Amino acid sequence: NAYRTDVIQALGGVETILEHTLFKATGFPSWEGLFWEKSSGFEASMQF
Amino acid sequence: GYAGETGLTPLSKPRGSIGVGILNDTGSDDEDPYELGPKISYNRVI
Amino acid sequence: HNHMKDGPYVSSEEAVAIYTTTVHWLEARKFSPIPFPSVSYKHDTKIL
Amino acid sequence: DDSEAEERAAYEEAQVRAAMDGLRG
Amino acid sequence: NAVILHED
Amino acid sequence: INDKFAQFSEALFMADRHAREEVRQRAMMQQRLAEKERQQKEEHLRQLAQQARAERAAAA
Amino acid sequence: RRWDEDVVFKNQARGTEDKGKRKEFVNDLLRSDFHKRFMSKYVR
Amino acid sequence: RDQTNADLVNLRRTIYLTIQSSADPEEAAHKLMKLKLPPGQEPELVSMIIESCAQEKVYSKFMGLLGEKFARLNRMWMELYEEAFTKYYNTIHRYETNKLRNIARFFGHLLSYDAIGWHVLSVIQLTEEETTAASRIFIRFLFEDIQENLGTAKLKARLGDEALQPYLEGIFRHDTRRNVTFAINYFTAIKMGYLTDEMHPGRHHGRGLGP
Amino acid sequence: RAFKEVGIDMNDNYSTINPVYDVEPIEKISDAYLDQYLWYQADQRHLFPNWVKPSDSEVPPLLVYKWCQGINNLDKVWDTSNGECNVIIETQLSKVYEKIELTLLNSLLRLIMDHNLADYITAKNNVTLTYKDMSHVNSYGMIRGLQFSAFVFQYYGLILDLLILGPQRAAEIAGPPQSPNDFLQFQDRDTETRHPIRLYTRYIDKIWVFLRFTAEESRDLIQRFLTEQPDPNFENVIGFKSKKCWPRDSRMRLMRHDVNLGRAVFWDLKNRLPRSVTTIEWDDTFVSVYSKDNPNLLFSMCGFEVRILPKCRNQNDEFPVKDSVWSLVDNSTKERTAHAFLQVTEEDIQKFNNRIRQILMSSGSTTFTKIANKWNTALIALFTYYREAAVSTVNLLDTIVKCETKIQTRVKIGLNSKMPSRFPPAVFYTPKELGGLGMLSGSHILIPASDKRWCKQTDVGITHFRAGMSHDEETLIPNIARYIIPWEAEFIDSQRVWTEYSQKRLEAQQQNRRLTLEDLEDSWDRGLPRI
Repeated sequence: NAYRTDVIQALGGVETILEHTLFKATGFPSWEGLFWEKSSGFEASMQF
Repeated sequence: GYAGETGLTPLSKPRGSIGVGILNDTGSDDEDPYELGPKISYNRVI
Repeated sequence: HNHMKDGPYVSSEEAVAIYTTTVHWLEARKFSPIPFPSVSYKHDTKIL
Repeated sequence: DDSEAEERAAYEEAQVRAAMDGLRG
Repeated sequence: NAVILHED
Repeated sequence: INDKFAQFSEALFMADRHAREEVRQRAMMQQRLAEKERQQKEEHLRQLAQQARAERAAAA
Repeated sequence: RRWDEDVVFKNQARGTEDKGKRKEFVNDLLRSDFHKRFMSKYVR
Repeated sequence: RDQTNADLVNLRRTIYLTIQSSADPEEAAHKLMKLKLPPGQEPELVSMIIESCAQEKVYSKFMGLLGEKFARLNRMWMELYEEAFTKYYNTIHRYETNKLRNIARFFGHLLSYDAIGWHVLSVIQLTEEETTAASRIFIRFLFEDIQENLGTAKLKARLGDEALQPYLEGIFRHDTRRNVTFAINYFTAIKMGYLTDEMHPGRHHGRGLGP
Repeated sequence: RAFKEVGIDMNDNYSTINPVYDVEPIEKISDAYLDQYLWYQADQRHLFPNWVKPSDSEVPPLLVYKWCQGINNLDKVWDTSNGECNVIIETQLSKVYEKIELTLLNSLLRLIMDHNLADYITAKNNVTLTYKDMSHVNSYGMIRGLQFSAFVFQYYGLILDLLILGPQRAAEIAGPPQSPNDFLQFQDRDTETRHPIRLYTRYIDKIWVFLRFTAEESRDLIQRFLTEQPDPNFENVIGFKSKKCWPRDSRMRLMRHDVNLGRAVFWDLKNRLPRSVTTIEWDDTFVSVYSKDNPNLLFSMCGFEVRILPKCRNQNDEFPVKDSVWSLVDNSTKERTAHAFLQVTEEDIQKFNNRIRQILMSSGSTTFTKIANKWNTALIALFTYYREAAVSTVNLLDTIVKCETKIQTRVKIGLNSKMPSRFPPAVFYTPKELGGLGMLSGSHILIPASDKRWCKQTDVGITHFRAGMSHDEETLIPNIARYIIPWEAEFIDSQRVWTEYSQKRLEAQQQNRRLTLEDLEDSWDRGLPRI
């Protein structure tokens, strides 16, 4: 588990990691309080 | 008045990821990447 | 098909010697043979 | 109960004899 | 009185 | 199929029976020694008991 | 005491090393020695 | 001034990420000495490497051989190593037992393989009042590890040297008999009784209270 | 007693293929129950002696460690004064599954257990195997895909172990039935010394046998071997077994006596096994001899290639002895006596490479996160099984770097392009919570400082912070191998903390009735059977 923390510390921190991405283009103020949905309703509707 | 044949039980048992697709998931080949196994419920004393 | 035609390759004296070796070893360790799983035999359900 | 305690003690003795294997005897 | 093995 | 199969099976069956017979004899032979040993120990205890009674004759 | 005297079988490898008298061609790629070597190497 | 002191935490982060990302106990030393440095933070490097050894759950020979590789360079790393040894000896009170085990295994690797000189051990003193249980188990682990690394005859030849005699007066006491008997009780308690051989109770007539 | 068709197919490991047997589900439930019952009753009735491996008490690296300790703890194992020799031979019992006679198997199974169970097992091994349009009845050999086949083969292999050792030596090694010996221990030194065969183990079908020869018995063995099979042209050295990965000085030349003793040991062991049952072939063998000439003991168990160097050979610094080295002790003098040097065998470097190749061929039509997940599983399995030997082995590190490169290249080819500037390490090695691929790394991947800056918008200005300006040093991607405790230290702490647990159990049962969960918090994640 500790690897996760260190690899964030290796990559320049959460601020740098998220500023590679479109995090600031989403209108989200802070990274805490977020989650990723594994699949949308369209994907689970078309699986079978 | 029949209690019946008793049934057994199975032996024990920044949030999320992008996902592996709904067809390429097959069955849950994305576990806890760090450690094996489902976490075990722990008794305090023996 | 070759085993059906050309017989058991383990000859009779070899099989007898192996059987008697197993017999002497098993009586030397005082091995109690495994019974059939009985009708009640509580541990059954846990094994199941 | 006593039966579950006996089987759990058998498990604990099994884990001990798996851990103590090679050094005392 | 000798057997013939399958690989031989 | 080859004839040897029959001979093969015959040997095992005879061997099996022979092994059982041997085991039984050895088993019963063992229990003879067992009961004999028990009798010997009992006899020794009886002798010791007599000596204890003799010591009781020394006690009174 | 000879150290190998309780051994059940003695001398089980006489004539096994005699293979190689003359390398012989069999016109059957399913029964040639190359196929047997190949399929014993791979199908484990 | 740097009250938040960001340069120190940046140096500590680079040393920690350099150690925690090598494989062999020579890659870490090679990158660590490849690292640039202001005129002095080598005490900080020694503090960070020993602290990173202490925070591990189980001791490994990797960081011990890393410390050995730094200790076979010039005199500055060596003298910093006995300064760190003395500092961790006198500042032992708040550290957990497993961390003390890691520190003792590291320093047993250092002393056992000639990484630092066999003369700092005069810091070790055997008295009732000035020794805590944490220092006591530190001493137990340290001599057990040196026993494991070298052996009985090697330690017998090491501690029996006459040139080491002024440096071992803090451990092998010969002046006050209560400390000697306390050393007897402990060295018989952890099976170091063969090392308690240079002493002699009967011929010491200075404390002859009993006939 | 009459059963259904059993499907058969092949599983492809790219170097070998193995048959996989698909059995009818209701018979699968019956066989699973029978399998569990037979293993439980065999354990309680003490069917299997200590050498029957894999036992439920060791991980395979602990098995290799215990084998090294059992080698090191023998009497005068590293002495060579009277010209004595040590021979360790590792070999694989060929065609044991193919050559099981089902009538003899039925008889031996009738010996150990009830005749109904034996009849069920033998009737279960005689089924029709079908693959597509091909179908045949299997009347010779055992089916390795039945649930209880593990127990049946361990019993048959126990009988083969009796045939190799002999009943007297097997009884001496296994110990008396009232108090059986532990793994690689004897009752006293007289029992250990009496026979040349000092150690023995069988992992399913691979036997490791360790023999100690005095001068006269070794001379008699070599004399018998050259009497039976003479070779006066020094052609015995052509085709012998020795490991090439060990360095140009650590491996020495093989003389007349060493090669002759190795071939004699192999021939004597081959003379014990009936070829109608099983055999050991010379190509599957590896024999190494410890003598006065070469002070090295070579073997390879469960994928660890182990070279043992006793410390009574480096008295004049013969060899460096500075690596990821298991340090072997003697249980008599309680001091360090030998060193074990670990490598990963090239066969298992190939197994890891073949696993990554399987990943890249089963997953062209899959997502990037699936590639990273499968890669993580493969890398974690490798590094948590091998630990020290993965770090020591150079070829394994090269293979790991190439396979990680192939995984990243598969992601790149997925996007469209293989352009290195387009892919910082932050794309791959970011944890999956932040949207990254979550790959774990086992390679030396430096991160340039251009990935350590960030912008922030405020009401009086916009701040473009550039962290790490005071350094000209790049921070490095954390190696996975620095987060996995090495095996030797883990075994040592396991022994120590289990002795501690027995201590607290003894002074706990003379007090409270149950041990709490506060006195064992320090001892929580310790022990190979974790506490």
